[PDB]
Order: sequence, then C-alpha cells, then structure tokens
Amino acid sequence: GRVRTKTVKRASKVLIERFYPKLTLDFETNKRLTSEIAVIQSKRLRNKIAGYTTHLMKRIQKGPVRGI
Amino acid sequence: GQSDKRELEGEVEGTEDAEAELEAEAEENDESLAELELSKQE
Amino acid sequence: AILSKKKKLVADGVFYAELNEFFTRELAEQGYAGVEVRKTPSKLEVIVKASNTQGVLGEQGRRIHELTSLIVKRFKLSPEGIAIYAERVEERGLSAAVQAEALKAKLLSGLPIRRAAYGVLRFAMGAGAKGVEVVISGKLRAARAKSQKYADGFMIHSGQPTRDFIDIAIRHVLMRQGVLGIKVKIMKDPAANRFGPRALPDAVKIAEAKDEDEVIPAPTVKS
Amino acid sequence: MLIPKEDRKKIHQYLFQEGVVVAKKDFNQPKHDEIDTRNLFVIKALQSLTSKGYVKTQFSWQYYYYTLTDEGVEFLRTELNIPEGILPLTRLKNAPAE
Amino acid sequence: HKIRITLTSTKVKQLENVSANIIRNAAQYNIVKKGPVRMPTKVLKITTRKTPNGEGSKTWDAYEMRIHKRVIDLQAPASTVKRITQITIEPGVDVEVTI
RNA sequence: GGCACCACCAGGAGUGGAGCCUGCGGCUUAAUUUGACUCAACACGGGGAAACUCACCAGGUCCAGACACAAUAAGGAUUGACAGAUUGAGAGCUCUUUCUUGAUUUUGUGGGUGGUGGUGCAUGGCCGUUCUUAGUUGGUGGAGUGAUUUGUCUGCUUAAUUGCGAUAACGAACGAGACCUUAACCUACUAAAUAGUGCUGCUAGCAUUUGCUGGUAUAGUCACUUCUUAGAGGGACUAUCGAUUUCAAGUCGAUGGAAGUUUGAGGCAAUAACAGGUCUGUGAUGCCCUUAGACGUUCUGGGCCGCACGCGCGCUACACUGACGGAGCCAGCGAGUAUAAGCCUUGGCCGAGAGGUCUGGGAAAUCUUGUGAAACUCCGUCGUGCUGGGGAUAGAGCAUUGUAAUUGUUGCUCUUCAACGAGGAAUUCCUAGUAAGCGCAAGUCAUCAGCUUGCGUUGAUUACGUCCCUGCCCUUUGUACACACCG
Ligand SMILES: [Mg+2]
Ligand SMILES: [Mg+2]
Ligand SMILES: [Mg+2]
Ligand SMILES: [Mg+2]
Ligand SMILES: [Mg+2]
Ligand SMILES: [Mg+2]
Ligand SMILES: [Mg+2]
Ligand SMILES: [Mg+2]
Ligand SMILES: [Mg+2]
Ligand SMILES: [Mg+2]
Ligand SMILES: [Mg+2]
Ligand SMILES: [Mg+2]
Ligand SMILES: [Mg+2]
Ligand SMILES: [Mg+2]
Ligand SMILES: [Mg+2]
Ligand SMILES: [Mg+2]
Ligand SMILES: [Mg+2]
Ligand SMILES: [Mg+2]
Ligand SMILES: [Mg+2]
Ligand SMILES: [Mg+2]
Ligand SMILES: [Mg+2]
Ligand SMILES: [Mg+2]
Ligand SMILES: [Mg+2]
Ligand SMILES: [Mg+2]
Ligand SMILES: [Mg+2]
Ligand SMILES: [Mg+2]
Ligand SMILES: [Mg+2]
Ligand SMILES: [Mg+2]
Ligand SMILES: [Mg+2]
Ligand SMILES: [Mg+2]
Ligand SMILES: [Mg+2]
Ligand SMILES: [Mg+2]
Ligand SMILES: [Mg+2]
Ligand SMILES: [Mg+2]
Ligand SMILES: [Mg+2]
Ligand SMILES: [Mg+2]
Ligand SMILES: [Mg+2]
Repeated sequence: GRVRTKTVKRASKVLIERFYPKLTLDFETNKRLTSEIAVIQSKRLRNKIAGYTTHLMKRIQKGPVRGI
Repeated sequence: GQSDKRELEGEVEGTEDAEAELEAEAEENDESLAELELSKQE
Repeated sequence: AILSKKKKLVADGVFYAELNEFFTRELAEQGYAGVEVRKTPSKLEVIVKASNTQGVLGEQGRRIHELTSLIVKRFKLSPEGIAIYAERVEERGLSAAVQAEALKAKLLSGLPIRRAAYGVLRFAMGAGAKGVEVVISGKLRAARAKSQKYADGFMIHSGQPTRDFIDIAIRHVLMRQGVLGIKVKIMKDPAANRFGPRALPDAVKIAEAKDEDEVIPAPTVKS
Repeated sequence: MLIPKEDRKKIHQYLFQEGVVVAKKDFNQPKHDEIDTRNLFVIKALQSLTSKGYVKTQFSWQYYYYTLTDEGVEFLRTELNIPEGILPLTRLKNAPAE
Repeated sequence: HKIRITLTSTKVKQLENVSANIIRNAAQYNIVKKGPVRMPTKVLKITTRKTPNGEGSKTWDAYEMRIHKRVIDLQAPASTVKRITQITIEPGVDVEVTI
C-alpha cells in the first residue's frame, strides 16, 4: 500500500498552517520550497512530505480540511 | 536489590557516586645500555 | 613479503584487531577506551585512549616504554618505526568501554548493583548522553542466573543510526561463583556528532513564519 | 625444566637488556628468533620467573608478553652478578612524549 | 618524469579528499595531470554461519570490505611529487609512488 | 474478528516409488567418539574424518609437575646415550654395557598446571524461536480506596497500533516507517595508456568505385566519454486524469515515465521471554572428576565409511519436447604468489585420454579471462526396442595428490550394463525475470562437491482471492493456574 505515515502527515499539515500563501499546487515547486522550509535529512522524505502537502493543498481549494 | 530497600537506596546512592564523580573528574579537567658493561670486557 | 591489495588491507585490519585486544586485557584496570592507528611516514603513530593515563605512562613513563618494546619485538618492527602516545578520554561518561570496566571494577569490589548500576546510568546522562541502557547478566549468590536492564533517557534500536550514535562494550566479569556479563549501551546526542549526521533521519525542523510585516501601497525607495 | 646453564643465561641477558620478551606459543619451535635456544625454553624459563614474582605474563592471540618487574631487576643483579651498571633499556628513563 | 600515484583505502571520503587536494595542488602548480582514474571497487565478501554451535535455522552473516583503488598520473619531477604526499597525509589512505 | 504460498484456492515444479550420494536411528563393533529429535533435530556443529583433525579403540613415549620446603647430593642430585637383546619402529622405553653432563636437576609435603573429561539443569557471550508477526510505554487529564484502567476504540484502510475517523481524553516515545546496502535510469557534470570508440601512421585478404572484413599502434607525445569504471548530484511523490469511498484515509484503472506490487531485493530491528542449543570456538568461565600406569600431550595402527533394517536433505533417470555425432557459440558473481615450502595459470611441445613437460604473464579493470560454461541452435544417425533411455555393480589397465590410496581419494581407457517403463497413503516450495530447468565462481581444499554461499543463461502456467484446512495475532469470556496446564 501507499499509506503515508504520521511523521509525514503531521509534518505536512504543519507546513500549511504556517506557510500557506507561499505554498502551491505543484509538487515540483513544493519539493523545492520544502528544502528551504524544513531541514529534512533525506531527499526521499523531502519528496514524500512535499507530495502530501500538495495533495492537501489541492484538497483545500475544494473546501476546508480538518486539522489545519 | 529485590528488597523494598536498595532500589530506593541504590537509586539515591547511585547518584551520589556519579554526581560526585563528574565534579571530581571536572576538577581533573580544571587543571587542563647494559651490554655496554659487557663491552667493557674488551 | 609481497602481499596483495586485498590481503594487505585485511591484514592491516587484523593487526588492528589483535593490537587492540592486547590493550584491553593489559590495560583493563586503567579504563582503556579504544585505540587509533595513525599511519605516517617513517613512523606509526598509535593513540590509545584510556580513562587513566597514569597506569600507562607511570614511573618515568616506564610502562609505555616497556610496552612499546613488546610490540616492536612481536611484529618485527624497527625500534624507531613505531611511536605510542597515551591520551585521556574527553567525555569519560559517554565512553561505554570505560563505563563497563569501571562498572566491572565496582562489581568486583562487592558493591551492590544499584549503587553501581545507577552510577553508570547517571554518569552517562550527566555527561550529556541522549540515552543509556545497561544489562547485567550472570549469577550472584544464587545458582540460577538472571539479567537486568536499566534504561534512561531516549534510545533508538533499529536501522543505520544505531551504527552512528551508539557505541557498545561487552565485558566478561570473572566472579568466584561464575561469570557476569555486562553490556553498556550508550547513545550519544546526535547534536554533538561532529563529522556524520547531527540528527536522526525522521527529525523534521520546520522554520517559523517570517511574515506579519506591514506593506504600504506602492512607493519606491531610491539611492 | 632441564635448561643448560649457558642457555638459561642467554635468556636472562635478553630479559635483562630489553627487559621484555615475546614468545610465540609453539613448544617445538627450535629458536625463538631473538634468543638462540629452543623456543620452549623461553616459555618455561620465564614461567619460573613469573612463578616467583619476577616477570608479568600476558597472553593474547597465542603469544606471550613477558615484562620484567622492578622487583626482578634486583634479583638478576645478584644472579648475573652484574653491578648496578645502568638500566636494562626500558628503565633508561627515556621519558614519555606529549 | 611520468610518475604514477596509486591510492587505496576502505572509506571513500578521505580518499577522495586526498585525491581532490593533490589535483588541486597540481592545479595552481602548472602540472599536467591525468586522473583521478576510478578503478572498479572490490567487494571483499565473507559469508559465515551465525550459529557458533550448529543449532537453529541455518542463518548466515554476510560481511563486506570495500576496497577502492585510484591511480593518478602526474608528469613532474620526483622531488615535487613526493612533498605533495606528506602535505596530504590521511590515516586511512596509503600511498605508493612508482616510476 | 484478522493475517499468512514456512495456510489454502488456481496451478507449476516436485518429494514419497527405483539406483546411488549424504545425514539420523537401529544392528554390529576393539572402537564404530560425540551434540541435536515437530515446526525451531536428521548435506546441521561451517562435521566434504586416509595420517593430522580426534574427542573412540589396541598399544608405545614425554613432563612441557611452575614455586616454597624437607630429604639426597660433589667421594657426584641428575640428563643424554653407540652396540646386542627387546620393540611395530634407527623409542637408551626397558634390559646387559661403562661412557658422558654437572646442581638446571631426583624422592616426599604442600601447591600447581593441562584437559574435544562432566555439568548449557551452575554461567558469560553468541545464536535460534515466539517474530519480523505488530506489538510496547510513559506525561498531563478523566475513573477507581486500591492493584489497575482509559489513552491502546465500533467502523473503514494498510504490509504494519499505519492511517482516516469516532472519541474522557490531549499531546507524545520505542517498535513499524523513516534509515543503510544493493539492482534498474542519466548522450546533464568529473575524468581515465589497468576501459572503450573514431580518425590517423604502418599494414594484411576479397571485388576494383572512393568499398567490406581484419591485424598492428604503451609515442599517432591524436580527439572523445555512448558503451566501461566510480563521486558528487538529479530523478518517483502514486505525478496527471477518470472512477468508487463517510468524499476522509485509501483502492482500482489508464497516460506519461527507466522505474507506479513499500520501484525489486535485502541489512538493522521493540518490551519482555524459552530451563531451546552451544563449557567440542575460545589462554570465556564456577563447581565436580583426572593429573605420571594421565582422561594432559605425543607416536604407530585401526575407527568415525563398519550392514538383516526404518527415516530425512539430495543427485541421476525412466526417453523422440530425446539420446548420441559433428557444427554454431553467448554471461555474471569472484579468486589468485617469493627462498617460498609454493598461487591463478595462457602459449608451445608430447600423450586417445586423464595427464606430462619447456617457457612466459599476473600480488592483478593490465595476465589467467571475452574464464569461447551448460542448457540452447543447425545438420545428420537412431526409430518406440529396457533401444543408441538409464548407467548402478564389477574385472583388467593407464595417470594425479599425498610420508602413506588396501576398505578401489580423484581423473582417464576397454569391457560388464542392474533396478527404473513417471511412482500408494501422504507431503514440500513457489506469484515475474519469479517457479522451473542449465551451468559457473567462492568456502571447504595436499587430493576429493551428488553440499552450501552467491552469480549469471533460457524462461513460463496460474491467483492477484479467501478463512475451507494449518499456524499466528487481537477482542470478549471462564479459571480453584501465577513455579502460571510440563499448572
Ligand atoms: Mg524508529
Ligand atoms: Mg526498518
Ligand atoms: Mg563487540
Ligand atoms: Mg490485526
Ligand atoms: Mg481489520
Ligand atoms: Mg477486512
Ligand atoms: Mg515458524
Ligand atoms: Mg505445510
Ligand atoms: Mg494446492
Ligand atoms: Mg527428480
Ligand atoms: Mg549409529
Ligand atoms: Mg556411527
Ligand atoms: Mg593417531
Ligand atoms: Mg586429549
Ligand atoms: Mg539453555
Ligand atoms: Mg513471515
Ligand atoms: Mg493517571
Ligand atoms: Mg492499556
Ligand atoms: Mg487504531
Ligand atoms: Mg558514461
Ligand atoms: Mg535480533
Ligand atoms: Mg528443541
Ligand atoms: Mg561456548
Ligand atoms: Mg560422520
Ligand atoms: Mg536442508
Ligand atoms: Mg547436443
Ligand atoms: Mg565477462
Ligand atoms: Mg541398454
Ligand atoms: Mg547412454
Ligand atoms: Mg584428480
Ligand atoms: Mg571447490
Ligand atoms: Mg557439507
Ligand atoms: Mg492477498
Ligand atoms: Mg485484499
Ligand atoms: Mg481459520
Ligand atoms: Mg466454568
Ligand atoms: Mg496461588
């Protein structure tokens, strides 16, 4: 399965509560953005966090999401 | 220390050894050819 | 003689393994921590790290002099080709080798485990370790053998980071009733790591919001 | 042990004058490389000295590390009949290094 | 001369620092260089049984020893090349110079 | 309730049936050393034992019994010994025999020491297993007098206590995941005479059209990094779009993509636990036993292989989707030496072979080596026949290793050519470069691989589901158990 974990779900939604205007709907742009926002030790996790933040951002434009 | 004592004591007694030893050792840190005689047989 | 690249580097490792064990049995009473083999031109610098550098370089540095001669004579080294130095352990509380022998030296003195065990739990934390866990296994005035774990602070167990932030020391303790086996697992604080990673892989440090400034409609400040 | 008197001597002017001796644990080796006698003689000769507190014995990786105690130097002073003519070599006080 | 320097070690960062530092020192000094040449790394593999005894499921350890070898050719007199070796001494990497 | 090819379904390959290899039991034995007995004992102790190994058996040596004493002792305490006898032995082991050495040493006391001797039911360490299943824990808050409990859950989802969600809980930690190694991508960087290429010198063969195949080239003092190597990075996050879902976690399809099963595979791996196995790995160990006619150690010879029998891991096969006979001819993982005690070994020459010999290269991306491997493919012979399938058992002969091959170490030649005609009840492993074949390298190794650890070549059928069997996990429940049902 492709179930994201808690270290990525809570870390992804904290990005939204603090840096929503600078965020976007593009994974490539978000992945580059998160390299200067969070200190992530590994590249795969940076892409994983940015890939879930983009999914949440894409979902907020359809209405308010819970926990952010 | 399976007794009700010595884990109570063992705990408080364990800490006075180390706490005394970091400081004691931190004090330790503050002051930061014999065959010649047989050749004389010549 | 003529030795291959594969067979020389393994031999260099074997030389390290045998030399280090020589110091562990001989310098057990002086809190021997580890040995560093620094190759250099025309000399072979070896740095031994021990809690007590008085037991080694004692009585006019006789032991270190009488100890460097035993290595030239066993490895066929030129008398000038090796130089041995004795160095103090920087953080005695964070070195599990010193802590296990010291614990062994306390258990061997008849001291109770809790005063002795909590002496390494608090000494490790007092030095600033992120976590520490001690297992003592063996027989004590009873025919049946037992083991006890003493944890403290934060300890990680799985994956590569255990290879980076944890050092381990196993010591057999020779008692009149049997053998006591001690394992002293000390996790150093990754923040203090100075060459490899300085944090755990899943530690995410999100920056703070730099916003909430006041924007005025549209001037330009020249110079 | 049956050691010839002369061969026992050579073991003593090597364990004195470089007062440490290393001997591999092989009993049938003809010559311990640095003391021209049987290798077995070196192990057993110093086993007597370590039996009466004249040498420390350490064993690691099938090798013997014999070192002469300060208490043993005075005894060889009287058996080799040497005078207090200097230090062996490991007591010459070359001093450590910093 | 044409002098070849052969570099071997178990860990690559210190070997590569020495490799880059010598080329760097071979750069401000106007010395023509060839390298570094990366030899195929050698994986020294030893596969033992886990059990000291012979009981349990037959489980095996697989130990490894990476050996990396690089050779750099420098075209300079032997006196010049040798003093670079002592400037760039690193404990892990051993150096042999052959003409 | 849930999960799982060490469970099943749909299937594949099989095993169990034969011969033989090997391990175990049994029987035998002078000894046939021993540990292990469901999974988690039985090609396992890296255990492929001629000697050694070795612990077993029949015999024979040595002290390598330190050290404090006491005795003896220079008018010599004691050690080696030619020759004959003795012995398996050119062991002065011992006996006749007198030489030699010289306080090292001989006898008693204590004390040692060494044990593949006993005890894994005294232990350390290590390892296996529950289990790599998904489980474990505290802070604050709520409940209870308390031990405790909630958090840790009806439901959905995932490989997962992993997430959505519900919520007297809130917010967290270990484990899982992250992490690390490896395999697959990079005409984008960095270079490479130990990698490769185009041009160019010089050069060969064939048709002459200026072309097609080569050799040579460590001075052509060339160019380049696609293939090759490896360091710094990039790249995938299920990306985009459709469906379903509490519109949540997610799942399934497409498109793009090197990669969309956690991208494939592994490494590490929690809290405790088992009288699980190892004192036969250790100069790791406590205690017990032995310690000079040894249970120490060593030498010679035998045994661990012994054969009415039962069982397990396997290898060959029962043929034609095949055997031979020629011909074609492609990998990947690796290893490799000196005054040794002898490494990988091309090339030439002998030899039917096995193998021998003479030279040379390589401590290695350089040489062995493109390891020109085998299945495989082509052309023939064979023609359903225990037949040219199968190659046991055995006779005779030739070489190799080794001090030593007898109870054939192994290889080669001719002859002999057995069961076996696809295997009962049962039962094992397995979902993609996977299964199955097919070989090769490394380990053991003086010699021997039907064994393991890996690697590549050819390359599928069938699910992609379930709790019917089997095992495990969770909840509820009962308990007179808590040394916890081996109660
Ligand atoms: Mg973790
Ligand atoms: Mg993990
Ligand atoms: Mg260790
Ligand atoms: Mg479940
Ligand atoms: Mg469920
Ligand atoms: Mg379900
Ligand atoms: Mg199981
Ligand atoms: Mg089954
Ligand atoms: Mg079936
Ligand atoms: Mg078969
Ligand atoms: Mg039997
Ligand atoms: Mg038997
Ligand atoms: Mg024998
Ligand atoms: Mg024995
Ligand atoms: Mg047990
Ligand atoms: Mg499993
Ligand atoms: Mg509470
Ligand atoms: Mg609970
Ligand atoms: Mg849950
Ligand atoms: Mg390239
Ligand atoms: Mg484990
Ligand atoms: Mg069992
Ligand atoms: Mg053991
Ligand atoms: Mg056997
Ligand atoms: Mg098996
Ligand atoms: Mg054929
Ligand atoms: Mg190849
Ligand atoms: Mg026939
Ligand atoms: Mg045939
Ligand atoms: Mg052969
Ligand atoms: Mg082999
Ligand atoms: Mg085997
Ligand atoms: Mg399924
Ligand atoms: Mg399903
Ligand atoms: Mg069921
Ligand atoms: Mg009832
Ligand atoms: Mg009761």
